[PDB]
Amino acid sequence: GDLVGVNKDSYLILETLPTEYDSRVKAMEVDERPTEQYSDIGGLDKQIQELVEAIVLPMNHKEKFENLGIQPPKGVLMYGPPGTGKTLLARACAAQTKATFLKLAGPQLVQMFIGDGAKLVRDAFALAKEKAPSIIFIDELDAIGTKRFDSEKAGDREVQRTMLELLNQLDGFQPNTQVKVIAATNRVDILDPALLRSGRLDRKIEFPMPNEEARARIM
Amino acid sequence: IDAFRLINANMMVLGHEPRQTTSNLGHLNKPSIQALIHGLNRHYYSITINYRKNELEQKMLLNLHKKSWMEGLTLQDYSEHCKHNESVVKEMLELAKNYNKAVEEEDKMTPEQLAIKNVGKQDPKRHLEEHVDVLMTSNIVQCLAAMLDTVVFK
Amino acid sequence: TPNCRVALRNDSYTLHKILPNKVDPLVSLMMVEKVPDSTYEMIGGLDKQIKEIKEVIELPVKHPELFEALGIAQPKGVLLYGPPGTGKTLLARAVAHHTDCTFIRVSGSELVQKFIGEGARMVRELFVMAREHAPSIIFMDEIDSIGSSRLEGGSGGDSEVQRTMLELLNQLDGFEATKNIKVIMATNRIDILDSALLRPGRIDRKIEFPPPNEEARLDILKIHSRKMNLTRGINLRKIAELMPGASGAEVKGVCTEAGMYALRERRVHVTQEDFEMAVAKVMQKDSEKNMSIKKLWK
Amino acid sequence: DVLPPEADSSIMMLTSDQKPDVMYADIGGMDIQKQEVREAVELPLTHFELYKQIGIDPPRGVLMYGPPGCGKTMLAKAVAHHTTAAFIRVVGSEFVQKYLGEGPRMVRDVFRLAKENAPAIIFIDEIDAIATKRFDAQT
Amino acid sequence: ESDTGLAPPALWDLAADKQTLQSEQPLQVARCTKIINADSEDPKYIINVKQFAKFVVDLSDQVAPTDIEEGMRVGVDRNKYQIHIPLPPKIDPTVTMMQVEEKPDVTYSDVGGCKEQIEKLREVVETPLLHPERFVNLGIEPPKGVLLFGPPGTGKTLCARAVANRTDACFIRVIGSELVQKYVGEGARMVRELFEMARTKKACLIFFDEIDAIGGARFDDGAGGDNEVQRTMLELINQLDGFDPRGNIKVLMATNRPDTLDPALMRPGRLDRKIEFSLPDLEGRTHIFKIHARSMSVERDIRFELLARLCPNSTGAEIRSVCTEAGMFAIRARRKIATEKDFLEAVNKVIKSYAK
Amino acid sequence: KQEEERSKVDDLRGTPMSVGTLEEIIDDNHAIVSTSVGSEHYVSILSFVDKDLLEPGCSVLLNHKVHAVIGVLMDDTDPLVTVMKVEKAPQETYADIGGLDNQIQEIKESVELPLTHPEYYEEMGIKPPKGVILYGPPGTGKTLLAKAVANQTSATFLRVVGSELIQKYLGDGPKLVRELFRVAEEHAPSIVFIDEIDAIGTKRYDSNSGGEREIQRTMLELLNQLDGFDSRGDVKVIMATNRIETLDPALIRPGRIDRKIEFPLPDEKTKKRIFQIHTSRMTLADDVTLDDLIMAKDDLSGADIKAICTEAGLMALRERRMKVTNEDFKKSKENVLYKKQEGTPEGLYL
Amino acid sequence: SQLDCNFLKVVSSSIVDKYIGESARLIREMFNYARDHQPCIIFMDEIDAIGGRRFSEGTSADREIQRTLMELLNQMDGFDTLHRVKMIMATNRPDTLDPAL
Ligand SMILES: Nc1ncnc2c1ncn2[C@@H]1O[C@H](COP(=O)(O)OP(=O)(O)OP(=O)(O)O)[C@@H](O)[C@H]1O
Ligand SMILES: Nc1ncnc2c1ncn2[C@@H]1O[C@H](COP(=O)(O)OP(=O)(O)OP(=O)(O)O)[C@@H](O)[C@H]1O
Ligand SMILES: Nc1ncnc2c1ncn2[C@@H]1O[C@H](COP(=O)(O)OP(=O)(O)O)[C@@H](O)[C@H]1O
Repeated sequence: GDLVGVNKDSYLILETLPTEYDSRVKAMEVDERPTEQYSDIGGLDKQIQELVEAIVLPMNHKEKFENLGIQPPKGVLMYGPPGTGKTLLARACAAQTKATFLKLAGPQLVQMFIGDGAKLVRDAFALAKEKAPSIIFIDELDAIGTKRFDSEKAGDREVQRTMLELLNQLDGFQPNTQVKVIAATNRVDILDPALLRSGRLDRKIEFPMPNEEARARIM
Repeated sequence: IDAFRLINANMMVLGHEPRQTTSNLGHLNKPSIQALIHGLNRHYYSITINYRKNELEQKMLLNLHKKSWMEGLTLQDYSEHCKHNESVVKEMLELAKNYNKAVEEEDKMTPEQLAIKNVGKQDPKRHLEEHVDVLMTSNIVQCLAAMLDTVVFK
Repeated sequence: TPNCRVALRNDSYTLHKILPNKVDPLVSLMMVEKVPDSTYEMIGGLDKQIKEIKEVIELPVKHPELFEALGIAQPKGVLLYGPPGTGKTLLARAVAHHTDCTFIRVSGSELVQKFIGEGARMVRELFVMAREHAPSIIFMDEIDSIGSSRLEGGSGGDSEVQRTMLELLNQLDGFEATKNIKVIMATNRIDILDSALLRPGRIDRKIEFPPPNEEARLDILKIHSRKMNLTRGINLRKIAELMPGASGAEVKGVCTEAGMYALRERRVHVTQEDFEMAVAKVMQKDSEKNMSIKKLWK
Repeated sequence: DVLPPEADSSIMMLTSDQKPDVMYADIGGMDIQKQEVREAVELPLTHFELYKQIGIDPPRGVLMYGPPGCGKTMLAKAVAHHTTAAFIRVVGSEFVQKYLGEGPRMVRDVFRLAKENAPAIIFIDEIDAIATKRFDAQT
Repeated sequence: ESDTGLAPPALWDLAADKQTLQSEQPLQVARCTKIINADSEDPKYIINVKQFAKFVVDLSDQVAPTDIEEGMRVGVDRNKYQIHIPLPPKIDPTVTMMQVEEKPDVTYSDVGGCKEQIEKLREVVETPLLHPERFVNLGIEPPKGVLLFGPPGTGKTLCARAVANRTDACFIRVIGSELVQKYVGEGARMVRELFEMARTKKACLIFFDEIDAIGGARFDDGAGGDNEVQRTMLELINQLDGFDPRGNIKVLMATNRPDTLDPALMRPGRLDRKIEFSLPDLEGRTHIFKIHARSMSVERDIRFELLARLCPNSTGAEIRSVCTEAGMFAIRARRKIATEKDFLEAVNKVIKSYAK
Repeated sequence: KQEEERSKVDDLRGTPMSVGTLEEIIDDNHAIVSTSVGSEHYVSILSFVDKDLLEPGCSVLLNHKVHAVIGVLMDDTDPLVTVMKVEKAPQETYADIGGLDNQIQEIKESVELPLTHPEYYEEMGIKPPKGVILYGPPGTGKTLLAKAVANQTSATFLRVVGSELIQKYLGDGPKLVRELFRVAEEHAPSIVFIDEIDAIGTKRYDSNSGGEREIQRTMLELLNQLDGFDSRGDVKVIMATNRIETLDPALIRPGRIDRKIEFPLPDEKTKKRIFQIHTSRMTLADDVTLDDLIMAKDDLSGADIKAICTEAGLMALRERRMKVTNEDFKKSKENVLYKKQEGTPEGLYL
Repeated sequence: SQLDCNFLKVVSSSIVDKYIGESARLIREMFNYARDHQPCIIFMDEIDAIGGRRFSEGTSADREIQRTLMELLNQMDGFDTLHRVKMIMATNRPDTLDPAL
């Protein structure tokens, strides 16, 4: 599967040619995350710490978690009412761990032909574990997270594979302790309990309604 | 193999290849369509090449390439030899039956035009005596080499 | 010269020689060359469909001065249709037999060719061969796939075989109204193919094929029982009376099953009862008899 | 040179590895259905004089059906064991390709193979992939 | 006979003796390709033919490795495939063809009734151009881009022209489909050319009309073999920020569909303010009737309130259509003026045929 | 013996001349061309090539050594702008059709009135309409009505079927639109009649493949040059399809087309003329009774009437006669008309 | 991990494509590697995606997956003899499949 440089006459392998791919995940690579100060967030400081306890200490103390006898998790879920910081939190924490943020929208996965999301998901998870200990964020997986065993038109065929090819990529067969997933929704019960259990996303981060004291802090 | 030689571009008013006292130039090659398209004759010209053959080279090349001493008196032992005299009889028989089929047929309405517009180049005497000649010469060479070694070896 | 192929030199690109005969690759499908396969009297019962076809094909050929004397033009377009396949090939092969005229059969599934353009170019290359022999008839077999409907292009209904249907409709009458060319199209399902070639500007004869009647079913039975071995004391009408809306081909199935029953007994004779169990084998339908499906609705 | 005719277009014969490897008497229980196919396929092949005498014209083909696991492929193997034809079998969903025209051309390649060759036997396993009733090709 | 490109000898007779021989053996033949990518400090350029293969070749010493970017038609050798002098697509004046800088024939009173958004367009356009004082003293950065959205023909083109004659300096209208080109990487060069040659002159206005075509539509979900709208869209969001350190020139977009919305555009620094247009209540309709009747021969004793009461939901293109249709009723007979009942039929003809 | 300099240049170029394709023209004695395999070359151009007719979209002559532009080539007999012009006259003027006089004043005021009497528009300053849509049930009166109005005109007329604009050379589509509208502009204010426009315009889908984009760009450039708004010179365009709901919406919206004429149903009034029109050019004997055929059958078009008269002519020639009797008409009425009679609620509604 | 020779892991969701016959080509390509190499295990996860029940007129996208499924039913157990090959299927919805599977 390698794109080696070949002589035009002898047909000799001499070059390596670093092997690019489709432009779509290239368009998904978002670098240069601006440093957002955590104090911009009001009233949600417990969830900030529980996130920093979840991800940053696995990034720093790589050998504290190995001699103790445990494994750091790799699945964190944010949920709550839409507009409470689902897109204000982890991209404020992606700004200090220098680990190459990589977004993933929900409805971009749904394409017109069949078997497009199964290519597009796997190649996105390919490129991250090709790289350094990167961070994959998925935004609105409520779109591709159906409530399965239901064969009803038209969302009965195109979603469940892309749902699965996600799921079999997360834990799957081989261990994927190279890249962390901080995927977030705004809805819980519409999900089917397939990836919804532990192993995958288990750190349930509820977002409460901002208080009077939280909103006055934010203003 | 061909060699060539460039003519100058100053002889544009005079015809190229200034031949004077020779008539061998019509020989040894004529300029083909794949040659006169690129540069002949307006850029370069062709030249004749002969082969410097002599003695002290030619007979010693033949006597070491196409020559065998021990091979000219072998016997090619008769497991496959008389076996080769059996696969050829059958196909010759079928050609003989096919030769039988045409000779008994004998179209005799406009024969000379029917014969010339309907040729096959395999029936009459093409496949009839070709293999027959080959089987005849082989056993003669084989038996004569068999008889000579019986005369020689005791 | 129109459609004149020439020999070109491959080095200087100069002319070499005017070439012989015109563009006709793959004429192995064309020019069937074998005249006897079947006679005329082995059809029976469908004589009206026979007389219409004979005097819509052989009459424009053998006496064109009659049609050139009234003032109207001669027909060239024939459509045959019958859903179970009754007289859809036999009537074709018979008229292909006693005509002394060139017969070209092309199934409507061959022109598809792998990449673009090639499947389109041989359309016109056929008709120029068809006009090359003016006494000729082209037969089309199962024009149902190529010729269905002009759908969208971005969604399904790929516009690749559509160009051939455009070419076929615009060749016979797009440029010049040709002559001595009769076409025959044979398929069922006359609700799913396209209707633009179904206007009376192109096809004049929509000859159908009804299921055979009891007199017709008797006549088909006498065809196939002619070569068998029959025992005396048998009625053939009552066999046809036990076929309520048969399909012509089912007469063969009854003849084979009655033959197969006499085979296992090692007997060259056949009874009336052999056919009675033969028809009852073939009459196996989902509209079961029950006496109550058809009597509650009287 | 001129190549011999039909040196191409598929290679789908069963001679000498691979074999079905089952005897005809292995299937216990089909006293009619084993007897029915054998009348239709093997019996025309040898005893052709019996059909011609009556004028039966032995049948061209045979549809088998029913629930799974009744003995369908197992019968076709023991047919293929005791036969002297070039047994040519094919998966149903095999000859459908990305490029148009490939499917129907492979249909022609199979039939010209078997017709030009010996009195062979063509076996298609499933056709419900490619043989339902037809409607308006919207796609 | 034929032509084969001939002429009478008076202009090419002196050309055809020795200049043809100097255009054969000295003058070479090059080809065009496309450039996929590049490398750093060393060329190692990857070039595709799209018909032959993808080649990894090097540039010649005739050009400098400065302007050779991804996606440029360059000259390719026949033997060594080396990169010769690249070729530009089109030259030169493609900016003046859309920048007429001409006084338009639009009265400021041609939009009446929805004056609230016109004052918003007064503040966003006119005040950072001529009153940049309160922006400095208080401490808010002035906005520099506003998207317009809503029902079609509501007055989008009308209000965008109302600011055009208001200052009369460098108005640039961009057709949304004009940037939809055929070549790979064609508009993104033009977007570079528009942005540089507009920043030379001050007090300039650029309008993007119908950004449903190129301004962030589906970003890349339907075009999976060409990728031109996206590359231009990625380029324009790239050249808008970064290459605008405290500019003066304003850029406005308008859309019909309120769906083609980039959150990266609503990042603060590109697009900040939401201004939509809505339907007239009563009087903004009647004003348009007063607009499209004064230019034609009508009766001076007819009213326009009653007509707008018959039209609950209507746009200015529809109101213009009624006047043309009621125009045609007066032409159907020999009437040289327009009577009220011809307007009444034209209401019933336009509305009660397909709308409701 | 006098012609020398032209003879040398007839001999200067290479002999196996190939045929090229103009793509872009740069005025520095070299440009970019295209071969037949889509391979493109940075070649040059000579001086004798008569640089006046070099248009991107024209054909040229190329070489094998350097492949430079040997000479410009003509259109090589491509009559795609001249054949569609109707030279002769169409069918009968207004007495051919019957019972469509509701729709006649619409097209007469839209076409004849802007040309013959352009004073009603100038009395009030009101512009004429540009486009007219003719839709309705298929084969109703649409082609017959367009020939009826085009017969009564005093300007040139165009007949476009719509399939003769679609080619695959990636430029030929929108070029012939510009080449026709240049012919219509330079010549008299012709009547553009592009029939079957639903094959080119519907629902505006954009795919990634290269089979559909050759339609959309030709459609888009058509709407561009229809509304070019530079100098059109009052060119009247008549567009017609059968259905209307699966069409392009921006061609429907005003500013483009403001005339959407429908062609409704029939009756037993308009039929009797078409029976008389189709039974005029034949040896109609004095023993035929068409009135019994008219009253009996109650749903048929003129294309049905034509199919009756032809089958009546065929039945008379099968029995080896010249004239036609009534019986040939009776059987033709009973034979041909039995192909579509299906679906009626009889005796339910008085 | 233990007693492994040749272990294939199929996700059974990525084996669909936009082209009509390509998924069946993948399956036979998977099984010929299984005959290339002796004893081998084919693990297909989640049969619920590509399995399911046959039914009537069914939105032509679904016709492909039934053809992909019919290819799988034939190749692993059909006319030929699958030898030294074992198959581990694993899912969560065994309720509605093909009963022929
Ligand atoms: N009148 C008849 N006499 C004898 N046999 C008949 C008759 N009608 C039908 N058959 C039998 O029916 C079978 C079908 O042939 P036919 O031409 O009628 O339809 P077909 O062409 O096979 O249908 P399709 O066009 O669907 O293939 C033939 O084997 C034929 O023997
Ligand atoms: N009568 C029988 N005698 C012996 N074995 C049988 C019998 N019937 C079924 N079997 C066993 O059951 C299996 C039946 O499967 P077979 O390969 O015949 O196709 P099927 O399962 O019947 O049809 P399909 O594969 O289409 O579902 C055989 O492998 C065979 O081992
Ligand atoms: N804790 C917070 N403090 C300040 N602003 C917040 C907070 N949570 C959300 N926001 C604001 O919400 C806006 C976007 O809401 P967001 O979380 O993106 O909604 P969603 O993620 O559901 O689309 C941001 O502009 C941000 O300023």
